[PDB]
Amino acid sequence: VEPVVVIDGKGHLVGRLASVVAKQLLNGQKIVVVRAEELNISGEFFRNKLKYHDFLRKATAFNKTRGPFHFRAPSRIFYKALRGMVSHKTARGKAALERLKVFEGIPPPYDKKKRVVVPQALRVLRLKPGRKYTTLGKLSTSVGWKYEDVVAKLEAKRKVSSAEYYAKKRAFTKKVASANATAAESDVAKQLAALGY
Amino acid sequence: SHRKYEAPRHGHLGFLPRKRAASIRARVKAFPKDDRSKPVALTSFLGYKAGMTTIVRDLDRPGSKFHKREVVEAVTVVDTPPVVVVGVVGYVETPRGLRSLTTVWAEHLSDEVKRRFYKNWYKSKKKAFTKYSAKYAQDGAGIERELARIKKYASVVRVLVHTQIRKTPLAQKKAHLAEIQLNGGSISEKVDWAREHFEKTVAVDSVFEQNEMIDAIAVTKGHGFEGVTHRWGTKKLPRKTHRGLRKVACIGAWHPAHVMWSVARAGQRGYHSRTSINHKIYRVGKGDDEANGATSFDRTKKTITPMGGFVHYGEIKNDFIMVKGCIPGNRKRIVTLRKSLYTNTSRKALEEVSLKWIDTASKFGKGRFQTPAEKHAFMGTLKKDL
RNA sequence: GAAAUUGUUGAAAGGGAAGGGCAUUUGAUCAGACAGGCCAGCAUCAGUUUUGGUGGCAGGAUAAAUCCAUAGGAAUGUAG
RNA sequence: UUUUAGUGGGCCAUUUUUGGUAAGCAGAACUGGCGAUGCGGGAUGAACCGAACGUAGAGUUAAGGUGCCGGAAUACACGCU
RNA sequence: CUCACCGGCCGAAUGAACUAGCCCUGAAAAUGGAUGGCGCUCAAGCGUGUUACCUAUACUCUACCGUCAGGGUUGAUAUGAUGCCCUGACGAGUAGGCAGGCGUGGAGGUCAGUGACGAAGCCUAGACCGUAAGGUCGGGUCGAACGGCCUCUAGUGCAGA
RNA sequence: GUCAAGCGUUCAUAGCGACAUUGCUUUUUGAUUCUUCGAUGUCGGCUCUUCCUAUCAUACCGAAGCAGAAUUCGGUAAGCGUUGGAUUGUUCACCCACUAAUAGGGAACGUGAGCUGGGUUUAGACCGUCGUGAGACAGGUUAGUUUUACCCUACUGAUGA
RNA sequence: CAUUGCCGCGAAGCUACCAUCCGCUGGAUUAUGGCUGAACGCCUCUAAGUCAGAAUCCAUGCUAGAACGCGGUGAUUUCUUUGCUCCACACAAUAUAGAUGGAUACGAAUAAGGCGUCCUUGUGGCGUCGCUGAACCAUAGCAGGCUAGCAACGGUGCACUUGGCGGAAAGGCCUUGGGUGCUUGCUGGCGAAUUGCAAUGUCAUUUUGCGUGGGGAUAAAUCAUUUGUAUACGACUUAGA
Ligand SMILES: [Mg+2]
Ligand SMILES: [Mg+2]
Ligand SMILES: [Mg+2]
Ligand SMILES: [Mg+2]
Ligand SMILES: [Mg+2]
Ligand SMILES: [Mg+2]
Ligand SMILES: [Mg+2]
Ligand SMILES: [Mg+2]
Ligand SMILES: [Mg+2]
Ligand SMILES: [Mg+2]
Ligand SMILES: [Mg+2]
Ligand SMILES: [Mg+2]
Ligand SMILES: [Mg+2]
Ligand SMILES: [Mg+2]
Ligand SMILES: [Mg+2]
Ligand SMILES: [Mg+2]
Ligand SMILES: [Mg+2]
Ligand SMILES: [Mg+2]
Ligand SMILES: [Mg+2]
Ligand SMILES: [Mg+2]
Ligand SMILES: [Mg+2]
Ligand SMILES: [Mg+2]
Ligand SMILES: [Mg+2]
Ligand SMILES: [Mg+2]
Ligand SMILES: [Mg+2]
Ligand SMILES: [Mg+2]
Ligand SMILES: [Mg+2]
Ligand SMILES: [Mg+2]
Ligand SMILES: [Mg+2]
Ligand SMILES: [Mg+2]
Ligand SMILES: [Mg+2]
Ligand SMILES: [Mg+2]
Ligand SMILES: [Mg+2]
Ligand SMILES: [Mg+2]
Ligand SMILES: [Mg+2]
Ligand SMILES: [Mg+2]
Ligand SMILES: [Mg+2]
Ligand SMILES: [Mg+2]
Ligand SMILES: [Mg+2]
Ligand SMILES: [Mg+2]
Ligand SMILES: [Mg+2]
Ligand SMILES: [Mg+2]
Ligand SMILES: [Mg+2]
Ligand SMILES: [Mg+2]
Ligand SMILES: [Mg+2]
Ligand SMILES: [Mg+2]
Ligand SMILES: [Mg+2]
Ligand SMILES: [Mg+2]
Ligand SMILES: [Mg+2]
Ligand SMILES: [Mg+2]
Ligand SMILES: [Mg+2]
Ligand SMILES: [Mg+2]
Ligand SMILES: [Mg+2]
Ligand SMILES: [Mg+2]
Ligand SMILES: [Mg+2]
Ligand SMILES: [Mg+2]
Ligand SMILES: [Mg+2]
Ligand SMILES: [Mg+2]
Ligand SMILES: [Mg+2]
Ligand SMILES: [Mg+2]
Ligand SMILES: [Mg+2]
Ligand SMILES: [Mg+2]
Ligand SMILES: [Mg+2]
Ligand SMILES: [Mg+2]
Ligand SMILES: [Mg+2]
Ligand SMILES: [Mg+2]
Ligand SMILES: [Mg+2]
Ligand SMILES: [Mg+2]
Ligand SMILES: [Mg+2]
Ligand SMILES: [Mg+2]
Ligand SMILES: [Mg+2]
Ligand SMILES: [Mg+2]
Ligand SMILES: [Mg+2]
Ligand SMILES: [Mg+2]
Ligand SMILES: [Mg+2]
Ligand SMILES: [Mg+2]
Ligand SMILES: [Mg+2]
Ligand SMILES: [Mg+2]
Ligand SMILES: [Mg+2]
Ligand SMILES: [Mg+2]
Ligand SMILES: [Mg+2]
Ligand SMILES: [Mg+2]
Ligand SMILES: [Mg+2]
Ligand SMILES: [Mg+2]
Ligand SMILES: [Mg+2]
Ligand SMILES: [Mg+2]
Ligand SMILES: [Mg+2]
Ligand SMILES: [Mg+2]
Ligand SMILES: [Mg+2]
Ligand SMILES: [Mg+2]
Ligand SMILES: [Mg+2]
Ligand SMILES: [Mg+2]
Ligand SMILES: [Mg+2]
Ligand SMILES: [Mg+2]
Ligand SMILES: [Mg+2]
Ligand SMILES: [Mg+2]
Ligand SMILES: [Mg+2]
Ligand SMILES: [Mg+2]
Ligand SMILES: [Mg+2]
Ligand SMILES: [Mg+2]
Ligand SMILES: [Mg+2]
Ligand SMILES: [Mg+2]
Ligand SMILES: [Mg+2]
Ligand SMILES: [Mg+2]
Ligand SMILES: [Mg+2]
Ligand SMILES: [Mg+2]
Ligand SMILES: [Mg+2]
Ligand SMILES: [Mg+2]
Ligand SMILES: [Mg+2]
Ligand SMILES: [Mg+2]
Ligand SMILES: [Mg+2]
Ligand SMILES: [Mg+2]
Ligand SMILES: [Mg+2]
Ligand SMILES: [Mg+2]
Ligand SMILES: [Mg+2]
Ligand SMILES: [Mg+2]
Ligand SMILES: [Mg+2]
Ligand SMILES: [Mg+2]
Ligand SMILES: [Mg+2]
Ligand SMILES: [Mg+2]
Ligand SMILES: [Mg+2]
Ligand SMILES: [Mg+2]
Ligand SMILES: [Mg+2]
Repeated sequence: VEPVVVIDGKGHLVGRLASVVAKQLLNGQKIVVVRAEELNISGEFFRNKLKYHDFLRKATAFNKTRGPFHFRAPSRIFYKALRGMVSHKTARGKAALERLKVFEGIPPPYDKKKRVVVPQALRVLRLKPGRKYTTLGKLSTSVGWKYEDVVAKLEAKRKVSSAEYYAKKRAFTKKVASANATAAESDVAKQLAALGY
Repeated sequence: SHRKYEAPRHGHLGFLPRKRAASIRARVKAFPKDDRSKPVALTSFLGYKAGMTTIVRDLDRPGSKFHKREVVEAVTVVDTPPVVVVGVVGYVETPRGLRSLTTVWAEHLSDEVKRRFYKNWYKSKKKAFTKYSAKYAQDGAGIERELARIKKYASVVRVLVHTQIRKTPLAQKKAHLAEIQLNGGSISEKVDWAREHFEKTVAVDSVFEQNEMIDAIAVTKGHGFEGVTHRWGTKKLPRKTHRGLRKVACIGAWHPAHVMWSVARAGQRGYHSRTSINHKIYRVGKGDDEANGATSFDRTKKTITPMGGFVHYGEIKNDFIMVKGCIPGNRKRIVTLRKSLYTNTSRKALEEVSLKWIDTASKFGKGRFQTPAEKHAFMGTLKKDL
């Protein structure tokens, strides 16, 4: 219902997130996905690494510059998974894909904005316990992505800043909850409690 | 069906496309790994290829049959006047790669490097860096804010240097401007080194040392459009061939119904960017040193220049680098010498080279004499007027 | 003084053809009316349907159960 | 009852069959089809499933489906991997 | 030093032969590649069950077009009787047959038809009628003839050879 | 590949492996006649690229009837190599060598507007056999025109709004 | 003159395993060998976990650089039919992949957490919460007018301003104070009609132009000529008041 929806992609399964995001884009919702290096794919790492190398094998034989373009970053693996769930050769699907932004880490503006989850796509809600899974940053590093260490450094910095934000936000909501508790047991607050409020 | 006889490929598919390079100055696409315990040094230097000569030296190679005997070795001479440090550039690490944050230039730039910013210098009002020069003018606070941004951010510090091509016997007068990484300690101390060295010159002696393995990065000599016989070294077709011999006979099977990228074709040969590695420095010769070309074993008062000059180059009045062997590019060309990216312990490195003799006869013919004094002593006196 | 083909002007569109069908947007262009025409809304109906709420009946082992009473019993044995 | 056109190269499927190691092979039997035929489904396809067609409207369906491309439940349930 | 054997050691199930579901091994091809793709693992896989939902030119209902059938309709049928009206069913199609129409050159008759105040031709992302073949009109250009209807006649309709 | 009579100085399975039996491949040759007879240039070689793996070599390993050396069986693996000649048009073959090794294949039995034209397969000529003859012979022999790209894509390079 | 007459030498340029020079080191793995270790009181390289390990793979490095990927930086044209840029407000034209109360900021785990409190400050104790955002904030007033008080010294809009933090694309976030309105926290007064029973009933944000008044700056590129480190032509690399 938001003008853009910011999905924190951590702990999400790539296909179950990509079909949901593909339907939101085609239904007209702008979606930005962050922390794409923290995405999950079900099945073991060697399993999914062999899958990527099987994908990496296929290219145009007379010119490898016009082949399937094997994009290596985790946001680009998510983008490739989400293409193919969109008619991207039509104008409508091109306009749908223009509604999507996928990033590794949480860069600016989005680091001071609310991030949501898609519980249809959450790994801890979908996979049976004991089932192995792959983290997309580790898989991307194995197949040639260069920037795992930079994203980890910037995410550690961003989390230090975000925790200093949240300490002040708890310090404020202490006072707000106590001041709402002082207004309780008054003739206005009992009147509001009579109406479910 | 199969090829019926095995032969290896003609040419290397990792040097593709064989196109003309985008500039005459080849790019340094990797710099040495930074150790922040070392002092702040340039990782690279700029120079011009003067030409080759040959040397004699003793060999220190135990187990070789030619141990402690003399060998004749070709050496390339790169004329290296000192570079002028004019800028600094800050680079932050981003998830999309390295990004230049800002550049800080020095207050005064010579017409050599200003001429790089002009296609038509002779018609120009020469306004380059005139409003930039008025940011130093009050107290330089707008320069120190930018240097503080480079110190605060910028995990990599590169320095802008230009060549002194007027100290150099070329008709060019327009300097080459490059970015050399500052290896060494402490991003802040890199910025301090660069700001100290603004408008100053860095000599090739304080960057390169003798017996150092270095890399040459240069654009090779151009030859224009070339056929496949010399571009890829394919076999020539027999004398009986109709429609030409200097060709690849089969350029593909029927399927895939396309010419493949691995099939050798006529096109541009040369003027390609090449990075050749592990050339040993045999001499770092000073420019303010009569007897550039003398050794401890010869001690004949002679410079590095041959009689008649270097062919198509001219004389060397500057510092130079005598490096072993062959490096890409032809004579007069700007070449970037870089430190070795790895630490080599291969016993062909770590050999301390001492020259016994440097050939200084004319390269404009089959020279017979090393000095005009030797020529006069051999020939006596001629008819030419006194 | 037709077409093919071409120039100029005008209009329009154009990421490895173009052209077409259905439908609409947008632009251009064009026919028309009252002395009731068009386009709509509401009400009450009719025809065809779709989706709810709710009432009364019938059957069966005149449901089986639960519940109630009574007899016997055990164990994954309650209290003593 | 008269008159006359075209045809007299066929092919596929289920079942029954012959020759052949076999064949998208060759040859028969009964029916249904394609040829001669669009439509919905089987991604795609002469023949398969469904259903055969004036022009429209509304409703319900068949076969096939209902993560997303794609209209329709990331339904509900018992397991297996 | 080894065995069918046992107890002061423990503390409740264990062994053997099979049977068949899924999975794995058996399982090797040549351009890069195909459960259609993306992807998917208490699945978006397999086996099964129950509902809901989607949508064919199919079915139901209604309108309109045609066809075929069965009827009605004459003492101003309150003037169209291969006409008008009522009722019902039906509509795929190559090769082919038959019907009803459209168009072109010329002929007989008619409209005492049109026309130098502009015939014919030609152009026209202008209009109207016809399911269509086609027909009609407006504007431009043009300059001498040409149409409707009723019949007659054929050297009568082109995308291909 | 399975089974294992038997061989392997005793010992089924180190290596083998009869009698049977289950497969895979499409580099053999048949089988068929679906496509092409208003023509898809028909053998081999030369040149050049890529692909497969059923691996000859090289890398790392497991097993041996592996003491060492040299071999043999097997695994991952196609990354990288896999030759020079004599004879023959040959493919194939066979020999001399050298090598780490001289593995097997595919790509319209890769490749003729790339070549070559030795062979086969027009018309000339000779022989042998057959035929009365004209003539025949997947029998031998010798001589016999190898056309066109400037178009589109593809590729190699080169500009550019 | 002998279609470069021929012969010897021959610089330059090109060129030759016929000449020289140079051709990097890390990570993850396969096979295989192992460790710990159940299933299965033992055993076991495997089931969970884990070590080593190939000419493999992926990096490093090397080539090109997206001609619709991006960054930084220098200069940006008037005595040149008064041109260029920025700021503000007046009117026009293009449009719009689709404003209509608010994208409302921990991180980690999920066989666990959040919040509050307390101490010995921990992998702590106690209490409480979840069972969805069905929340929270906001929301009354001619699309929101004019006006009068009461209570409070809060809330909120706009500009001015102080200080700080933010480079992953920061282009935002938090502040200090003074103005400047408004306030529905409470109680009053006036107005709204006829848009005639509905017809978004027009209230958003990009491109631009042009008008007015307020600042700011005072260049290059290309052809032509030239070079040869370049080259089929373009292109490239040089030079020229
Ligand atoms: Mg798709
Ligand atoms: Mg958030
Ligand atoms: Mg990596
Ligand atoms: Mg790469
Ligand atoms: Mg081969
Ligand atoms: Mg090879
Ligand atoms: Mg090679
Ligand atoms: Mg090759
Ligand atoms: Mg170029
Ligand atoms: Mg280049
Ligand atoms: Mg110039
Ligand atoms: Mg400036
Ligand atoms: Mg040349
Ligand atoms: Mg050549
Ligand atoms: Mg060479
Ligand atoms: Mg050769
Ligand atoms: Mg040759
Ligand atoms: Mg020839
Ligand atoms: Mg061909
Ligand atoms: Mg070429
Ligand atoms: Mg070429
Ligand atoms: Mg010379
Ligand atoms: Mg005329
Ligand atoms: Mg014409
Ligand atoms: Mg025309
Ligand atoms: Mg013309
Ligand atoms: Mg024209
Ligand atoms: Mg194009
Ligand atoms: Mg209009
Ligand atoms: Mg009309
Ligand atoms: Mg009207
Ligand atoms: Mg009704
Ligand atoms: Mg007939
Ligand atoms: Mg026939
Ligand atoms: Mg058959
Ligand atoms: Mg037929
Ligand atoms: Mg049918
Ligand atoms: Mg079906
Ligand atoms: Mg279908
Ligand atoms: Mg199918
Ligand atoms: Mg059936
Ligand atoms: Mg039908
Ligand atoms: Mg849907
Ligand atoms: Mg079983
Ligand atoms: Mg596939
Ligand atoms: Mg497919
Ligand atoms: Mg599929
Ligand atoms: Mg599925
Ligand atoms: Mg199921
Ligand atoms: Mg339905
Ligand atoms: Mg229907
Ligand atoms: Mg009708
Ligand atoms: Mg019908
Ligand atoms: Mg019909
Ligand atoms: Mg008709
Ligand atoms: Mg006639
Ligand atoms: Mg007529
Ligand atoms: Mg007559
Ligand atoms: Mg007149
Ligand atoms: Mg006229
Ligand atoms: Mg005419
Ligand atoms: Mg027209
Ligand atoms: Mg007109
Ligand atoms: Mg006239
Ligand atoms: Mg006339
Ligand atoms: Mg007329
Ligand atoms: Mg005629
Ligand atoms: Mg005729
Ligand atoms: Mg026709
Ligand atoms: Mg025809
Ligand atoms: Mg014709
Ligand atoms: Mg087998
Ligand atoms: Mg034995
Ligand atoms: Mg033909
Ligand atoms: Mg051909
Ligand atoms: Mg293998
Ligand atoms: Mg092997
Ligand atoms: Mg080796
Ligand atoms: Mg290879
Ligand atoms: Mg190889
Ligand atoms: Mg030979
Ligand atoms: Mg021979
Ligand atoms: Mg053969
Ligand atoms: Mg050898
Ligand atoms: Mg094949
Ligand atoms: Mg083939
Ligand atoms: Mg062929
Ligand atoms: Mg062939
Ligand atoms: Mg061929
Ligand atoms: Mg061919
Ligand atoms: Mg060919
Ligand atoms: Mg030829
Ligand atoms: Mg051939
Ligand atoms: Mg011949
Ligand atoms: Mg003859
Ligand atoms: Mg002959
Ligand atoms: Mg004879
Ligand atoms: Mg005879
Ligand atoms: Mg011959
Ligand atoms: Mg001859
Ligand atoms: Mg030919
Ligand atoms: Mg061509
Ligand atoms: Mg030409
Ligand atoms: Mg072309
Ligand atoms: Mg003369
Ligand atoms: Mg003469
Ligand atoms: Mg002469
Ligand atoms: Mg002579
Ligand atoms: Mg060369
Ligand atoms: Mg390196
Ligand atoms: Mg293991
Ligand atoms: Mg293990
Ligand atoms: Mg394990
Ligand atoms: Mg463990
Ligand atoms: Mg390891
Ligand atoms: Mg670019
Ligand atoms: Mg700029
Ligand atoms: Mg708790
Ligand atoms: Mg606590
Ligand atoms: Mg940044
Ligand atoms: Mg309010
Ligand atoms: Mg040159
Ligand atoms: Mg040129």
